[PDB]
Amino acid sequence: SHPDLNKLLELWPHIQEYQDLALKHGINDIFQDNGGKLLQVLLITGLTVLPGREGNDAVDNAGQEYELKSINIDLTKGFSTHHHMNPVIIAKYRQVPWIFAIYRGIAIEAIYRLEPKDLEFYYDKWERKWYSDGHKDINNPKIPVKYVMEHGTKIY
Amino acid sequence: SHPDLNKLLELWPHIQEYQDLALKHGINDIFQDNGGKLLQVLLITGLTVLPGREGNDAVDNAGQEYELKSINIDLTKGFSTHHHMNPVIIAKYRQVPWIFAIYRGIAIEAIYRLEPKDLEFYYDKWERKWYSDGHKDINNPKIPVKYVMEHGTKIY
Ligand SMILES: [Mg+2]
Ligand SMILES: [Mg+2]
Repeated sequence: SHPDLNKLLELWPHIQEYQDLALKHGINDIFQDNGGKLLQVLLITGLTVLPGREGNDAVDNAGQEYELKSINIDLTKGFSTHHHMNPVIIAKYRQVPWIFAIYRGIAIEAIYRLEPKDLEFYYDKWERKWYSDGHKDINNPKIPVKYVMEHGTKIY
Repeated sequence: SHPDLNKLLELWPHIQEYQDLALKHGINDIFQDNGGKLLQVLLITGLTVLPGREGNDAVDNAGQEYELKSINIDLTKGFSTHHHMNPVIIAKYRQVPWIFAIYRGIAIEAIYRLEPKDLEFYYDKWERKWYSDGHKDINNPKIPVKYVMEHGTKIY
């Protein structure tokens, strides 16, 4: 018997509880694909995760679907969007608001929401580009956190 | 009503405390690559995880390096090894004992240990096949959970 194993005995009851709660909200393994993270935003925002692959993310009770980006303010300063961006992708992203999650570690610090118009400045640009470069795709253009803090609504 | 959120806030301090525990043992994110699972193995077992290189996965305080393998008994039933198996990789293997972590969900279920002599059976079989196949790298052969249980010393 030692210090840590006592910490595992002590803490584990709650961890199993956190996982149970994660299953109810559709997340099998909190220790895998940032499940332990995606859940905070879900619980914090009353949203529901959509299966599929990597198209539309969450959806509320009203059925309004959402796009959902996450960032670790300790490591990055812009959100990923799509490594292969063309006018079809952009055509889809301009129909649903995006939920931006800002984590510092595994802990959530803030959450903003940009409406389709609030990202328009980026859509019309990434599109005018796709043409100029000669029908060439953009490799994961990034939206600056500064941009989202100044344009979106802070939900958390 | 805010049923589940209030719950999240209730469980989080222990989750955070659990994350701190993991960092001490060189795991930056519990919600990544089974961060919260490998920890159970490290605390119960007392092993230290070796960085990306150094081949072997863990070591103890005595300096004994080990090969650490894990599986979700819910999903798979045989531990993977190496996708490019060959006499050189096998040579790497014969040198150290293997720790076998059997997970059932986000929680360990049992932990076993094999001495090279115990995997001797599988190494020879592979080496021979690598050759009789005209020098071909065996694609990730596996070890049945039934074997490690019949032949290994249960540490947990
Ligand atoms: Mg998306
Ligand atoms: Mg290997």
